[PDB]
Amino acid sequence: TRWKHQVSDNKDSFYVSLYPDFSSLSRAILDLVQFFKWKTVTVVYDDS
Amino acid sequence: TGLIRLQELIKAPSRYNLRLKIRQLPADTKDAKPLLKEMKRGKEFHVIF
Repeated sequence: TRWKHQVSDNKDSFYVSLYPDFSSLSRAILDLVQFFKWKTVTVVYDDS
Repeated sequence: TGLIRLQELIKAPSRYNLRLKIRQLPADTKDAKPLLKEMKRGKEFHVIF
């Protein structure tokens, strides 16, 4: 039920996750930024 | 996981006048030719691998 990062060659296939994947969410964020005609943006995060 | 290994470089434009672009190698190891073509397109000359 929570997002985790996955190793790119992890061969385990017996898991599903209902958290929305952050590639699509980041695409939504980038499209929202591109709608607002921004040029300079500051991304502030908390943990690495 | 490499962005963990280079996070201080990404935070470095907050203190300096450094401009950076960031690109990812494809899942195929032999598919680097579009990435090097994109290196040719933008005319960047300082690549950190």
